[PDB]
Amino acid sequence: MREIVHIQAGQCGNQIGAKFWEVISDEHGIDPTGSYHGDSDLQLERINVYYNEAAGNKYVPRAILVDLEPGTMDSVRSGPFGQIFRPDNFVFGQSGAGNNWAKGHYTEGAELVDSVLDVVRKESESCDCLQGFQLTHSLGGGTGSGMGTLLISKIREEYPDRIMNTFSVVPSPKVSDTVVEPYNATLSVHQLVENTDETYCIDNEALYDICFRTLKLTTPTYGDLNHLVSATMSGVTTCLRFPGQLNADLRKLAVNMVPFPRLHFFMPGFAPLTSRGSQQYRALTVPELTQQMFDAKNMMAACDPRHGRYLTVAAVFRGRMSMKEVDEQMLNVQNKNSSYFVEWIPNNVKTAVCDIPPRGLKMSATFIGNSTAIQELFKRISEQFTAMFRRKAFLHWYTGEGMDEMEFTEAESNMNDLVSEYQQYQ
Amino acid sequence: MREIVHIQAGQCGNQIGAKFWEVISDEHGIDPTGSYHGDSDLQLERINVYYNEAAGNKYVPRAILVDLEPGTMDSVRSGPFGQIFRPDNFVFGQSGAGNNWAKGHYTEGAELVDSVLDVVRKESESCDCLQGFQLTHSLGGGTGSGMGTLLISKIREEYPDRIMNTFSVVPSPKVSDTVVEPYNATLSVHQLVENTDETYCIDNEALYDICFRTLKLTTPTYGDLNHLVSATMSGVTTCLRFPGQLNADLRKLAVNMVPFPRLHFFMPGFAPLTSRGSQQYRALTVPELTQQMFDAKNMMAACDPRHGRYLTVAAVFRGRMSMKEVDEQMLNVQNKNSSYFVEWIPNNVKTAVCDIPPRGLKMSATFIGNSTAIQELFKRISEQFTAMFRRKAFLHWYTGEGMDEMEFTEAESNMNDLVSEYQQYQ
Amino acid sequence: MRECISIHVGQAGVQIGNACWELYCLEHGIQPDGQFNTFFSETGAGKHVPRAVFVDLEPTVIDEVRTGTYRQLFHPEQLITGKEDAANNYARGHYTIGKEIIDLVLDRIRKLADQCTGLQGFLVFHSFGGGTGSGFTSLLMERLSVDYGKKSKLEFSIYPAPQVSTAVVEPYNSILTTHTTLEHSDCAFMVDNEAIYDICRRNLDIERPTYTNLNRLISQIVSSITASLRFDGALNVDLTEFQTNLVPYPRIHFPLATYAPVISAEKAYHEQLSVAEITNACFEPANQMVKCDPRHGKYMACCLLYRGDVVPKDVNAAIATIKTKRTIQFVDWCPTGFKVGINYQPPTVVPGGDLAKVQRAVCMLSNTTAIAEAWARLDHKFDLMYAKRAFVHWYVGEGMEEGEFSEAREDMAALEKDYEEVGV
Amino acid sequence: MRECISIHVGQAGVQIGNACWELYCLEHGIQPDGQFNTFFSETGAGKHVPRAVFVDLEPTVIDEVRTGTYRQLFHPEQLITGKEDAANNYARGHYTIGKEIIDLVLDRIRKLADQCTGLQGFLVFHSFGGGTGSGFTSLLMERLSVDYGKKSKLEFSIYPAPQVSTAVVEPYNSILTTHTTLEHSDCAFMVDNEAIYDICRRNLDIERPTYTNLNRLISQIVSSITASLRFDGALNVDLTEFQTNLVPYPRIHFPLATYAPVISAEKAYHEQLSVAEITNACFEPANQMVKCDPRHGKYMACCLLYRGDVVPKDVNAAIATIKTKRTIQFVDWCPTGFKVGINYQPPTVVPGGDLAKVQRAVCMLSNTTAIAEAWARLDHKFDLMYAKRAFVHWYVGEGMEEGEFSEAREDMAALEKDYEEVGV
Ligand SMILES: CC[C@H](/C=C(/C)[C@@H]1C[C@@H](OC)C[C@H](O)C(C)(C)[C@@]2(O)O[C@@H](C[C@@H](OC)[C@H](O)C(=O)O1)C[C@@H](OC)[C@H]2O)CO
Ligand SMILES: Nc1nc2c(ncn2[C@@H]2O[C@H](COP(=O)(O)OP(=O)(O)OP(=O)(O)O)[C@@H](O)[C@H]2O)c(=O)[nH]1
Ligand SMILES: Nc1nc2c(ncn2[C@@H]2O[C@H](COP(=O)(O)OP(=O)(O)OP(=O)(O)O)[C@@H](O)[C@H]2O)c(=O)[nH]1
Ligand SMILES: Nc1nc2c(ncn2[C@@H]2O[C@H](COP(=O)(O)OP(=O)(O)O)[C@@H](O)[C@H]2O)c(=O)[nH]1
Ligand SMILES: Nc1nc2c(ncn2[C@@H]2O[C@H](COP(=O)(O)OP(=O)(O)O)[C@@H](O)[C@H]2O)c(=O)[nH]1
Ligand SMILES: [Mg+2]
Ligand SMILES: [Mg+2]
Repeated sequence: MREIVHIQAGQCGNQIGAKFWEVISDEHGIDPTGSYHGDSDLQLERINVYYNEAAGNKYVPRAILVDLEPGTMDSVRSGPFGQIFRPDNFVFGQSGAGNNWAKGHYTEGAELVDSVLDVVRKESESCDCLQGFQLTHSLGGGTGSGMGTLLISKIREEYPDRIMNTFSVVPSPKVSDTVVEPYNATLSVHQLVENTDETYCIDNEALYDICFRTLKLTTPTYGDLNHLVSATMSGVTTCLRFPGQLNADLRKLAVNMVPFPRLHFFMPGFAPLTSRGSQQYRALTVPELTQQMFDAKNMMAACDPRHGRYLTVAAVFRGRMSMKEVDEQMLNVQNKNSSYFVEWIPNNVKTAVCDIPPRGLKMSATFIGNSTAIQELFKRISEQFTAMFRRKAFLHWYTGEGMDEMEFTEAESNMNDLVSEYQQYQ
Repeated sequence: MREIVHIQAGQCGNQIGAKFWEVISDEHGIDPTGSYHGDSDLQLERINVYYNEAAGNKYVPRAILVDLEPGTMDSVRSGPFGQIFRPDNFVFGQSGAGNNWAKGHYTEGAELVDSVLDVVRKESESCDCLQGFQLTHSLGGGTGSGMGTLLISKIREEYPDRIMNTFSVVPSPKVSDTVVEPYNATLSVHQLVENTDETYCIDNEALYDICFRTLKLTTPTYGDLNHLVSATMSGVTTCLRFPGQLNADLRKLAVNMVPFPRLHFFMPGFAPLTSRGSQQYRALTVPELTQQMFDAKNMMAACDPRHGRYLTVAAVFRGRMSMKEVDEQMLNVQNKNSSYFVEWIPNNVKTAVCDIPPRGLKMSATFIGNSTAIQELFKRISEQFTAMFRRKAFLHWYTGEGMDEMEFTEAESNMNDLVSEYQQYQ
Repeated sequence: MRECISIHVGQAGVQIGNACWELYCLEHGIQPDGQFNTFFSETGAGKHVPRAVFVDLEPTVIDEVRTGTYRQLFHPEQLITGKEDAANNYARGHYTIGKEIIDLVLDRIRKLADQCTGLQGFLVFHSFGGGTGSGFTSLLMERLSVDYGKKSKLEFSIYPAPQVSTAVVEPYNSILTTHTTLEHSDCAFMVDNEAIYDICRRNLDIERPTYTNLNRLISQIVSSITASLRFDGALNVDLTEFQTNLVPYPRIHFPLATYAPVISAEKAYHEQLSVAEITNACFEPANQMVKCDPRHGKYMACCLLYRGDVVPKDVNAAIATIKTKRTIQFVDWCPTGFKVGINYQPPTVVPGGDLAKVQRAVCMLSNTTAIAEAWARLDHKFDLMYAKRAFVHWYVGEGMEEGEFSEAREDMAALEKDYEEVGV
Repeated sequence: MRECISIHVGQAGVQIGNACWELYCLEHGIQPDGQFNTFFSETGAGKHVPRAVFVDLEPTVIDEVRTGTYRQLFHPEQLITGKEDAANNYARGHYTIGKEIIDLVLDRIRKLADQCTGLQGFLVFHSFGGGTGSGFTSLLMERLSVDYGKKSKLEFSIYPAPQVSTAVVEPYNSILTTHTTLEHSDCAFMVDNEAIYDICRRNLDIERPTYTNLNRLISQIVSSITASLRFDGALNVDLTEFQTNLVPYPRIHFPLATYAPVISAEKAYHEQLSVAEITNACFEPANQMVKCDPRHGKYMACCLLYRGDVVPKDVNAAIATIKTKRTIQFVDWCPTGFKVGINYQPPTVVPGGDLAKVQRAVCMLSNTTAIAEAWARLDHKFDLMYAKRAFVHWYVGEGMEEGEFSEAREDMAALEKDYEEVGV
């Protein structure tokens, strides 16, 4: 029961996915050759949530790896845990996507998507009771954004009563990584508003801030950033894979975190994150962890949470702890600072607890916030997009693939509507 | 209950603070790595007054270290007990303060102060029942004086019902250490008159006198002077940290030592202070200790106490002793020399006793005197200041940071009012 | 003989049930491998098997039970499982997913009934606020009502606290449960987690608690309630008596459950722990196991269940004293507002536990107008939420209709009015 | 049976209480771990637990008690704690911080009362001059008065000395206490530290004393006062009798407390220690336990409590002799100015102590116009301080008002006038 199918699309999506599979593997005591070397029966009890068993006690992640160019996936295969994946689950094209949503969604991606869908169907048929799908991609490129969105559309059409959740890497206000980012992001976001149940919004600038300000890390690698993201990802599904006092679930989280269907864009966080120098200096108390969790500096989106209000927040705690303490802390936060929580939803904080903590920690926590502050990201994207579109700058690359102006206007309209909705509850 | 938060600001403030933390650490049996190696349960019972406990029986002083220049704090970290402090509790800027109160209070310091306040808030949140704050700084420089004063202002605004006490190193009548000292001191003192509950006035010339005349020390180091100051500091809070026959408290001392709100400038003393040569020659009796305590030569301010009257004096005794004896001695002093005690406050001497004596001594005592003689210091400062200001000497350095003449005049007015008040009771 | 069947539904309920079963085993000397009739059905090999129904839509809690210490004790059927939980959704319990499992549960219940020669009725453990415990439980209760009719249906329910919670669709679910268990359940006994925490802080002198402790506490209360069926004593109370004595009107049937003495080893020696003192403690505002002041409400009917060493004279004296106090307000229409039950068997201590051994303990079940305030608060919360149509798409998207909510609100209002009337 | 409850408030009070409890234990053979009814409430395991209330706003003294030798003796509640002390501030006791704890204390007192079948009343230990002992104690007393009314409220109070002190806001606090315990406390027994020191210097031949010794001395007196409740003897005095015999007018209720023989081992053998001699010693000016000359004042009423070997004839003779002396002045309106109490049980020696074993000892409680002088002195001190409005910002800054001081002064003046009138 409760099988989850993973899809990783494009460069960033595949890279983050590799790290995620490493982390999950280590959590379950699975080595790169698919052999189990754990010490606890809890490690295998719910291994089926992420893994499929093969002859000779081999475990193979239910992961589908998708790209329009072979490089990234060749690197992944060459990598440490790369040999753990099913070879038949690498689905790739030959021509690149040129950071072009239209190529991912309408042309190059359209040619490949049926093949991906077939693999997806095959995997879903092996599920006793499939919970849903997890997707990893970027919003600013062509493959993860265009192809990824397309895949989501297809799967929701075919499996409309399953959970569809994405970890989506978004552009950052200071330092864009591509010139057409606003166009791609807007085109993706338009589709995600209507075709996903929840989306975790990750901002690389926030990750860098975490690495520098919090972790005191002089020289963060993308690998290190990926690790953090993977940790957050693992947190979300912990309650499917292990016992607890309050057993959470994806669906439960959705129920408690989405008060209106379109408002499903979350700011993720993780705790504790402490510098290697200052480890003995910190006392690892639930209160202190809570404080870390709620600190804007420990968020992974391009928002100031203090510039908005929390509609709902879900906290998932890992390790041994007093439920009394947890509840009291939650009460204290809300009573003290009631202005930062929407007044029309009493008890804005939901708590879940899983007994088994991650490696190397006695306690940890994962934070998921639905804040009206997220509107700032959307507003900024919209401004950027309009700045370009009003001059039809770069547009020939998209019209050449058959897109029309009207689609862009529709996207803009959707964006603005979303922003307006967010402003309502602000 | 009864947590105290320490703030050390500027060069002198950080240096004295280092010594203080050493002394307190040794008193509590805490080694530089935060491990306890004591022999008595009394050592840990109230350790929470100064220390915070972390994983692995680690103890971390509730100390905030502040400077606008990194040198001094780098030295502190390099020092013996430097590794005991929380790395995140070092808050520093990059540009120096140039012995300039305006830079500390209005410009450079203004840029840093919010960061300090955040740390302070974080520490205060960890207190079950925060008693108050202890600050260490100089009055004659830029950082300790300007920045330090600023911090005090902020904290009193936010925590107006807590105790705010300072150990403030003041300029000495003979040999000034900076040219703008009068300006800086006056600017600080103005703020301290209105924003602190008690200030211990330390004069380096008096310390040198103690070292040479009393301790017979040919070659005192600043380290040695610092030690003495630390000993006095420890004395004040002894009754929070240990049992006794008359358990004192900061607030209690304030109540008994401040008869009018603005008169809160104390002359500290410590006993016994005896030369290493002449140790066996002295009989360590409470009477003799009392005599030492009341001897002008054993005071740490730039006053002749015989040139004024004591409004109130608080004596804190440490070790085993007869309360009968103590009381009798106190009576004898007042009866014999009633002219040196204000006649409108019967029983001008308050006594407290703590059972546990400091290392290497069977008995010790700390003296805190509110004497009208302190007016001499203020008067001398005022004279100096006016000598400069009437010619607007050095003033462009301050006006360039946005200060106006009117502030200086206000400061002068305050000073003069204070002096007048002191003269009333003289 | 006197026989009853337990039903444990959800996560919370299952947790409570584990504790209860442990307690029962400790009481009757049964080993974890099964080596009494009231609770344990006996088979032809010197083996004792619980007579319970264990239900969860998520297969996790049940799996834990199946792997843990008391796995050999339970039957491989009594422990029933599903595939996906309701996820704090009454609609997924009551309408969508519950009607897949409910039949099986019913069958099991019938089987259990068949194995009894005098079924006193049912004890059900669920939670107002949880997805399964709200809807599924309601569904089950309705079915039971349809089937048996005049068999006792007692409920043990975890009421949501006012100033604390663990789910932001908890008002809706609870309201729905209230709506659809108002014409079925005869008694719904109440415990609140915040209250328990407060008790722990105050009386036990413990401020680092966990769910296990709470469960154990609940189990103690349960044992006290059920001690008269399994041991001798003056004034042997029955499951059928509670209904008679604590339900003045059929809609009004939520009584609070409190236990005394809840005290640690250190101040067990300091205290005398006499009967009168215990009785006094029972009626004290802070000692109550919910977040309500009984000073703001009149006691309709109270039931006291003394367990251990008790001279009935002493109990009588205590009751008289209580009556004397101005607060302790009773209603005009109920002068005789006390029911008394006594057992010779004392309480039983659970190894690695919170509580020490005592000579005598008391469990009090009280039906009062103090809960009206709580109900009102809940209603207000619901109103605040439902005004913007928040979360409604989840419930409506699996079966429910806009209008049902309104009906529920109306029902709640009616209940409040009834309470007000009773107060006069 | 005859039962009384002790209350110990402050640092000083708590210290005194420790000594008292030690003395009690020594008397009745109770071990430090609890292995009589008048003071010790007995529980069902051969364990004896004090019937006291221990209160401090600073958690230091109480903590010491909790860790020390007699930790198992005391209950984990009787010893109550706060967070921050008043710091010689009546206002922080009576108004600000006291109204956080007072309720708990009251509850405890009520509980203790409930555990008694004939509560004679209260013995309270505090200090005029201290922050907690002034204001908090006053507050407590008022509450007690409101509650019980006709239960005895005896106080044991450490009066500030004239020529010596340990706090420079001591006049204010004491005055405030006097103002707000003039219409509540029935008796306020007085001890002064300077006087005790003088006694030590003179009679004991010891000139290196400490607080512990003083506490022990006080405890002896306390024991003497309370010995009639716990042992047999001719003329068994009660706590209720003191009020009747030592309070001629309701405002006038401060009597001095003195003890004889306070003597070391060396001159216990030299002295005969007859009854008459002891009586004489009791009335001697230097032997008194406060700084006042009873030659400058008329004795209104005296109470003598002989403990040990005493032929009542001898006592009578002694009294007659005392009467004969010109301191020894009595008032015109009180001819019969003596109350006599006798116990067969002798005094009890505390190991590592100041005092040796004696055949017979006497405790004298005397209400006289000599204390008027002391009061006047205190008033003068207050006037000297308050004329400049010194320290007033501390008191006014936590609740008090300018005007209250004036009222207090007026009250003191009235008291003085009353004393003067009595003198005539
Ligand atoms: C409750 C939701 C929440 C809103 C607030 C304001 C919360 C509340 C508190 O945390 C829980 C603040 C907290 O108690 C502290 C003061 C210790 C502290 O952490 O505050 C921050 C700054 C603060 O924002 C000002 C922070 O960024 C933040 O997010 O604060 C500096 C930091 O330096 C070490 C430290 O001083 C947003 O999710
Ligand atoms: N006392 C106690 N309360 C519990 C326990 N487990 C959960 N709860 C409470 O029950 C409520 C949540 O309902 P659960 O029983 O966890 O939910 P469920 O019935 O499993 O329903 P879904 O998970 O929504 O399908 C919250 O108020 C929890 O605090 C427990 O073991 N003991
Ligand atoms: N005889 C005796 N006197 C004491 C003792 N402790 C304190 N005192 C006296 O009591 C007075 C001080 O009051 P304390 O009881 O210490 O003060 P407190 O009640 O704790 O009040 P704060 O400390 O002000 O909150 C002084 O006159 C002391 O000499 C003691 O153990 N024995
Ligand atoms: N966090 C993270 N971001 C990445 C990684 N690789 C690429 N990106 C980001 O993803 C965006 C570029 O999209 P990318 O996935 O490389 O393009 P695609 O292959 O067309 O989908 C930029 O915002 C990059 O900063 C990665 O490994 N980790
Ligand atoms: N007692 C003592 N005085 C110091 C120390 N360091 C500097 N001073 C004195 O502090 C004053 C100079 O201020 P300083 O703290 O160095 O300047 P700042 O860094 O701008 O605050 C002078 O009066 C120095 O004599 C020290 O370690 N001990
Ligand atoms: Mg569940
Ligand atoms: Mg005290």
